[PDB]
Amino acid sequence: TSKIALFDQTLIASLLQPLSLNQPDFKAYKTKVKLKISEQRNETSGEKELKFEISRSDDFEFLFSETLNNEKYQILARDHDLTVDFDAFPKVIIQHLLCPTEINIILDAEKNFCSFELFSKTPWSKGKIFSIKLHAVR
Amino acid sequence: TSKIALFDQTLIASLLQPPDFKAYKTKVKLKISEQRNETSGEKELKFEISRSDDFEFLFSETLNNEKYQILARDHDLTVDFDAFPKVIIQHLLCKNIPTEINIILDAEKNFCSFELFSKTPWSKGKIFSIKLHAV
Repeated sequence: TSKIALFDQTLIASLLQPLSLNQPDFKAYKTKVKLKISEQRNETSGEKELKFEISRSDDFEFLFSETLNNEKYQILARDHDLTVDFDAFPKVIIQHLLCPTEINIILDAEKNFCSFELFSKTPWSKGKIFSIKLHAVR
Repeated sequence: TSKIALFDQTLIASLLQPPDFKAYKTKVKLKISEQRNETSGEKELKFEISRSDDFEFLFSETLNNEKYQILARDHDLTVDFDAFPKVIIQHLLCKNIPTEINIILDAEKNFCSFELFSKTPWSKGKIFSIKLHAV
């Protein structure tokens, strides 16, 4: 309705997850993941929201999302030293990184949440852009 | 004697100092060298900052592998101790005669933070910061 799709593509990501509840060591696989980025209006406040949704074509049980408003974004920008404002944020990652880039998806052992992480390698670092905690769509 | 110069250039830096900061663009000489610690024999990386006009402006820090590991941990560096100087010299300090250098002074000028940046479309792009001490 108010929802505007900004990005909807299948990406190659590394999916990481603990071996079990008691074994925190990760197992890692390269998997194809659908990433959807959209903007929408919060129904109670009318303010702009940025929604991130991750799914898989094979695994219907794999559904994670997070909606960011300007306040939530400021926390993210603060934690990852982002300079870009809330409105410019989606445009930059879409035009410069999502279109060398690495995506990591780290699952909870209970699969209640997953950390969506984006990287742009430098000659001296992994070049982490940001990580977003996405929650299971339940 | 054991000292080997890896870098010796005049760079443009922003000198910041305190309650709030005042900032000026200043020319600073940066010297990077490798040397042998006299007591241990281990390799050391030395960073020295000076100015031609201000003789009182003298700051240095010597990093060994252990000290470097702390720096790499604090700034998510992937490059090893031996490759570190080459990477910064060849990719970031080569273009300075989107690289920016900040030098942040102590109010008492006992120490200064030497910070290196490579701007990205989403961030300032801090590479690292080294606390240098007054010589």
